[PDB]
This record gives sequence, structure tokens and C-alpha cells, in this order.
Amino acid sequence: SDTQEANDIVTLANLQYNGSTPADAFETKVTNIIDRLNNNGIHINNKVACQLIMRGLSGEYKFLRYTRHRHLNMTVAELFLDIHAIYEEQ
Amino acid sequence: SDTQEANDIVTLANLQYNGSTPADAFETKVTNIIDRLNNNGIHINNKVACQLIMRGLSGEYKFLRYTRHRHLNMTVAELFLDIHAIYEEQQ
Repeated sequence: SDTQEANDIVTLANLQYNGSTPADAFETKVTNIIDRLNNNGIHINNKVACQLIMRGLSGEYKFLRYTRHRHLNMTVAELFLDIHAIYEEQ
Repeated sequence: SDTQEANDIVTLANLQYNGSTPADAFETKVTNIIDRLNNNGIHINNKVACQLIMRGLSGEYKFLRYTRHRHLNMTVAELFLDIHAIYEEQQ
């Protein structure tokens, strides 16, 4: 709609995942936001994307934010493989 | 700073102004965020910028979000002139 970008930016900047939602849904939710913002000329590269996903990653997913440092050049895909790996083990 | 963009995006997406802070400070705060994001290759145009400023605009400033509709092509500068106008009169 007229208000889509500002709604994606606010969703992205206030993400909260602890493993209640399926990882499948949480992934395509975040991936779609990054495509929509990118096609609207708001470029959120893998670094800043991953920073925002890992913020408000909580519960048994918290620890991904501490390793994340040794993980520079980490893609969103790579970060979700981890979120998936953790989810399947619950 | 390695973490600047994600910090500006989170600040911008959670703005709250009711007229406690001087408009001067609230303006340069928001303007700086949009420059810093733009110099980091993240362009927030006037439309999306104004939408995010007007969200969490509250108190005697709320009403700017209801008019804002008839105000298409509205710049951030234009929106702050209003915030300033209201602030000088609260004082």
C-alpha cells in the first residue's frame, strides 16, 4: 500500500522470535520484508539485516548474537539455517 | 561504528515526541539519522521518513498524522516547521 515501506521498517526494527512461530513463517516473513524494502529502493544488506534479526532473537536463540561476531560476511540464509537447526530440536 | 545503521533504523522506527524535548533537538536527531542512513547507502525518502516521524507523534502533535493525508509530497522540513510552530506556542 501507500504505507508499506514504513510498516516493513517498523516490523524489521521490532522483530521478536523465541521459537513460538514456525521458523518457515519467521524466515519468509523477514525475507519478504527485505525484498519489498529492496524493490522500493531501501537497501538493507546482509550485515544490517542479520544485526536486526539477531537483536530481539531471545530464549534458546539468544546465543546466535554472541557467536555472530566471528560471523562477518554472514548472509540472512546462513543465519536462518541456524534458527531452523535450533527449532527442529524442540 | 559497525552497528550504526541497525541502531539508526531502530531509533527511527520507535520515535516518540509529545513536546517535552525542544523541537530543535528532535529535528537534528531525526535529520542526522536520515543523513547517516543515506551515507551508508540506505535512502529513506520524504514520504517514508514523514510516515515514521508522524507515527509516535503524540499529545498536541497527534493531529499532524490526520491532516498528513491531504499532505502528499510533504517534505521532512515542511513537517518540522509544523512541529516547531506548535512547540513555540506550548512555550
